[PDB]
Amino acid sequence: SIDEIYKYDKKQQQEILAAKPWTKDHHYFKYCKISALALLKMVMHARSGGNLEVMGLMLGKVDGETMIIMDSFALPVEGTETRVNAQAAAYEYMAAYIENAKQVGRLENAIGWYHSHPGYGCWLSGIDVSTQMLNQQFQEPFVAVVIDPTRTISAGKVNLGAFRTYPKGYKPPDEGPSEYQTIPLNKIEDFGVHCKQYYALEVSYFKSSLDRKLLELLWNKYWVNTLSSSSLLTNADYTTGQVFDLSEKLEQSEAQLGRGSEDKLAKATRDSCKTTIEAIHGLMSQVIKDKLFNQINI
Amino acid sequence: TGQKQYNVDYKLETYLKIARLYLEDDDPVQAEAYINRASLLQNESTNEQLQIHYKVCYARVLDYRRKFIEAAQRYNELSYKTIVHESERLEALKHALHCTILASAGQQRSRMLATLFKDERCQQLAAYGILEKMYLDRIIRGNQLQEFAAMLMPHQKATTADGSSILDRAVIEHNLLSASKLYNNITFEELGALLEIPAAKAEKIASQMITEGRMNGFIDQIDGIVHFETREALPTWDKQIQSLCFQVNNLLEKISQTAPEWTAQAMEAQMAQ
Amino acid sequence: KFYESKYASCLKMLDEMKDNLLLDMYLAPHVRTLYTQIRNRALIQYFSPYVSADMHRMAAAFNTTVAALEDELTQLILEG
Amino acid sequence: SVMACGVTGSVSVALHPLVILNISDHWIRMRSQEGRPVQVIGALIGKQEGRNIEVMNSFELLSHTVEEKIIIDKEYYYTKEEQFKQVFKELEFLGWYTTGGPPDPSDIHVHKQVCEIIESPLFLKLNPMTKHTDLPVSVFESVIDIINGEATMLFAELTYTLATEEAERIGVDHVARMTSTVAEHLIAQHSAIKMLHSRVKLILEYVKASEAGEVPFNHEILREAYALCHCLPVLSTDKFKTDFYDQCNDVGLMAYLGTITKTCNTMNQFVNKFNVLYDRQ
Amino acid sequence: TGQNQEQFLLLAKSAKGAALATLIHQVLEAPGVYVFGELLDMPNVRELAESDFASTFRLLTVFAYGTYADYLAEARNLPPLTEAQKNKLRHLSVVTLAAKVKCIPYAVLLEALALRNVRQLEDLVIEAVYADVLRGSLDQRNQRLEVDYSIGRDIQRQDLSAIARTLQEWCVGCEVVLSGIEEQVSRANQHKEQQLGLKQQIESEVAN
Amino acid sequence: LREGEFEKAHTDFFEAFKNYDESGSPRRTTCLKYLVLANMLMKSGINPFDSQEAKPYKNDPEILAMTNLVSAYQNNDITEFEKILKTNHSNIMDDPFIREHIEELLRNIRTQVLIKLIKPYTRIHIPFISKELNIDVADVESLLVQCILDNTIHGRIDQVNQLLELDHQKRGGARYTALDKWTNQLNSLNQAVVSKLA
Ligand SMILES: [Zn+2]
Repeated sequence: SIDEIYKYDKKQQQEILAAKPWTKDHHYFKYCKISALALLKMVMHARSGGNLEVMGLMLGKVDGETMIIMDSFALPVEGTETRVNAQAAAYEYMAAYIENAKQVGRLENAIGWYHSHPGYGCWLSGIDVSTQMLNQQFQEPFVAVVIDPTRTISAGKVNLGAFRTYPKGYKPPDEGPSEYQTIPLNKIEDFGVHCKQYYALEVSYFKSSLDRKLLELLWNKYWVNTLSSSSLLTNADYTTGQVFDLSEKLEQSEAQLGRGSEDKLAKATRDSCKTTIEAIHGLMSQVIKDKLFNQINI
Repeated sequence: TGQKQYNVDYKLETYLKIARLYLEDDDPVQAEAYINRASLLQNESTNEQLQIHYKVCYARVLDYRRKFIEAAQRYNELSYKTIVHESERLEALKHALHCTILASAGQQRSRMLATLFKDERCQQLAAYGILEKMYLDRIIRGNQLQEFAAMLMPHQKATTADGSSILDRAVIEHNLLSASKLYNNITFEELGALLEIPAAKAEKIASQMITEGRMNGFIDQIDGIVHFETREALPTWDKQIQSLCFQVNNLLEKISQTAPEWTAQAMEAQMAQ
Repeated sequence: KFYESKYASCLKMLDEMKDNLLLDMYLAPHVRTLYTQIRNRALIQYFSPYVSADMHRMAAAFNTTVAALEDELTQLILEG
Repeated sequence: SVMACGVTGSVSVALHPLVILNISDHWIRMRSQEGRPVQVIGALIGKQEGRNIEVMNSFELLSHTVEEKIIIDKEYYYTKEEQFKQVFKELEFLGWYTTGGPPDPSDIHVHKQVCEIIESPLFLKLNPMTKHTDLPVSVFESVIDIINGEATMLFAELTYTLATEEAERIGVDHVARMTSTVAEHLIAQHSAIKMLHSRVKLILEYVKASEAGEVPFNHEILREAYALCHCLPVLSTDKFKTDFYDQCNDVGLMAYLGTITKTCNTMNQFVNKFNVLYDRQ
Repeated sequence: TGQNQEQFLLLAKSAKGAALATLIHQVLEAPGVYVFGELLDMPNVRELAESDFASTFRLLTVFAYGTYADYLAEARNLPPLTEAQKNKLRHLSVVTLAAKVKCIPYAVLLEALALRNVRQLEDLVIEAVYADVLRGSLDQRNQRLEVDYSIGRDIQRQDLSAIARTLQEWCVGCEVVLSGIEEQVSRANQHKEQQLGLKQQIESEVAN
Repeated sequence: LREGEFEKAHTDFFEAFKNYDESGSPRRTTCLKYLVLANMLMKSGINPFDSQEAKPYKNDPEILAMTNLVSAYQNNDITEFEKILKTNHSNIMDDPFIREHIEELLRNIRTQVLIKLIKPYTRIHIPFISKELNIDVADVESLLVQCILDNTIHGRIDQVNQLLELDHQKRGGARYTALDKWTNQLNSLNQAVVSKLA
């Protein structure tokens, strides 16, 4: 049953919240299921922030070792990424929004917070770790979602991560696959300092039976939008920002060869490769459009 | 303030009478103050006729106060009341239309122009031509404005600074914005000629609208040309591709609607390949 | 006069001071550098707000001849 | 079938798929709660630039039924408006949505209540129990007409297009797909081109059927096919050629610098190994 | 056109010689009616061809297929037209020019429509955009008309094949692009796997 | 005011006016005139009789000229400012402390009116500005020179054709600067990579 996940069982949630199985294991929560609606809303909000970090709250529930995100909403806050617990400034707003949401049938409560990292990957900074540690101390169960709208667009693939912090003093296990991401130099130090203070959940997505039907029928007209993308100029500032960072990365890799870490040039080469590959893909779509609509004549 | 507790309708009738009297005295500010007291009672009343009387008076106050969009909305709502005689529902619609044309440019005015344009009854009004042309962002001729100005009440012909009326200026600004949708760029001599105004006035008003942020563009004073928000280059190419493919979808839908037999017969050939 | 862009009167007063400042003990061995540095800066400050400037008005504003201004400017473009 | 059924009007509507998903989710959630299909109602927000309407987001609305009639809670809407204005400052109320078949008297009654909030609201209807092959989303404008001397409100259907937001397209594509760098990137284009090729082939076959005979001749459809033919090629101007080649040279130069970086790394690997095997450091 | 088609077809099936001859002068002097395909294909109007009202049928042929210059060349034979009909025919001539090329210079428009000054031409293009016949924008500086969209006028039963000749030219175009991707994608895999395989050989030599 | 510190003069004249309000006239009205002068010279206070003690004193017939002048300076109108200066001649020009800064204040209005005038243009005639601001052509060019040098006006002057070519031409220059630094670093890097072998 595709729509089974949409059923809200209040008593079952109260039973789980009274049981608190997460207190028995700091790696209790392993999976993160996100609704197509919440993904779209978070990506739409993240993109709307442009090159500035934005944040919001996520509404959902828990099911065994799985955290479920059903919906999300933007918070009118300043200082995302600079202020510890910046979300706190929207407390009043959050209380009213949720109250009003309950009036229209949004039964799911706060399950987490999402914020954007425009052009610098999905991970938790020092400020993010302090914020998530506060949330896990006072608002458990809670999860932190990070989205890179810029990389989503440039790669043509959703760039999202779901994370949970470890309590102060607690040491992680051997596990930590760590899927490689290019981290800019102005962020890499902070990344390295706090990278072992949290873990990444396994993310998956879902949609309803009606969403499935509607998206096939949407495609019957949405195909036009795939042949009129214009991705090269939409987020042009990202590639320029990455190149600006790449140049300083190459300056450091040159300094490594100068006199005397573990091969910075290869990392910088993989970064320049990724950025260029994305640019060429943009040109591929542009040339495809030129071949289809311009090279026809009378 | 008294010991007597007067009924809602007595208070409403008295406030309406006061408001009506202040309007007769050409004191719309005082009329509005008392019509505002009446507004707090009108919903508690069960006297339909009295509620219609305040609504008419309320709209008239707003009209005389130059709160044209608000007046237009109230007059328009009156035009839908089935208990009001058809002739009066039209007088109300005519008042709504005139107020909407005279209203300050913006989304509320444009939404009201849309509401009125969708109303078939507006075709019985002499100003329909103007409505249609305003709604459709068309250039309005001097002659058409002359006839419309003749359709107005004296208070509605208010004049700013140089003896020029709000309407005269609103029509020029509407025409400039409408011309901005036809051209990428135009000379002041030509723009003046198309708008039936001197070239210096076309430049001055265009310059004002650009500075005020009501029109996007830039002026070249040496070449004597105004350049309108082009939005050209590659995004235009993408939008033209969209128009072409949307034309494709509309054509397929029309083929399937008019002749579904051949649509299915040729549809099976796609699966056969 | 340097801040008010009145370079004619500025250089006039500066050249009026020149011979008198040339007699100073510690100031004299720098009188060539300072004056050249000032003049050059003035030339830059004069041309800073222009896209197209008349060389006759510039020569008249800097108390020099058009050809001498042309040579000075050529040197100013080559390095300055 | 009491509605307008005549001339087209007004606004050119651009719909964002987030709105469709919002409505679908609203209907799925209420159906899940009640264990039966429920008619859901909500607000449509976005941008209005003259006669161009862009429907960008939506939110659920509170309503009650008095006897048999649906009443929208206006106080709830104004509270919600004060909230959405804090995070979507550039957006405005454009109209409302509901679920079901073709428009009915209840929709007109509610539409009049929405008309008490905004002057010319749009009406969007989504059919979650569709029997047909086309997207079950319809948009309407309200027209006030005279039928048998009675001035009444009716709905007139508007044509609409889908939004062009890159991040939204990728999100929608990723959602719709739900499973080499080149192989997975040009698949969405390959399917889009295949869809276009199908439409082009169907129109071409209609043209040949009409010209050859047997199939009924139509002045109007073939006239539009002629008008479609004359739209190609799209953008043949010298300014577009300069811009297209500007784009191509920018990506080209960037690709050249990227290949230089990779060759710089390959040269570094080779020299690092050569200094060990063929040389003694 | 759409309403006017049914409104005048109802009169077309219930009209005779002279009434049809005057109806032609009524359909051509009516706003919104720019297509006459259904009216010209009528047997009632076919009877007027090579009859007492032949010039009116020739005028309808010019309005449905020809241009303003074709009317000027045969003005001595064709019936006289008012300013509104002359304008309409000019709008249709701009549509033919727009069907040929996207960017029309003012000189070609002034010559084809027989106009003297720029504003007259600009006002006619405005009248075209206003009557939903054309879509586009005018460029004063470069003295050029940029056409975004132009409607269909000519039916052309004999020349209909040309439409298919371009449609197939587009189809083949798609068929190339599609195959191109199919090949390129295949190559992108053909390289990848090969490289992986080669790497697996290099990595197998590390043990030696 | 003699030195140039207008904010400290404004605070000094405000507290002095408070003390003169506690004691009495005739220095109270003159101190209020110097307070309005400091409010205008500060660029811009524009709210003297909206503060505290100055609220009921705005109706005074002696200092009414300063209320008219501060409102004219608030809306940035040269014609009105010069009209009030011509109507209330003796009330303003007799005092040397206001007469000394009246030209600086006049130029401060002219600067803002010019800024409001240049915004919609890309190329603007100098004679046009001369006739619009009502100021000599040479003084227009001198004002534009000073204004561009202080970065208040974004543009340049074409002295030959007698026009102001305003800064508008802005495109994606951010990419080319990043590609420029990427090129420089790749040059130095490839030199350093080749330097490894011998
Ligand atoms: Zn962060």
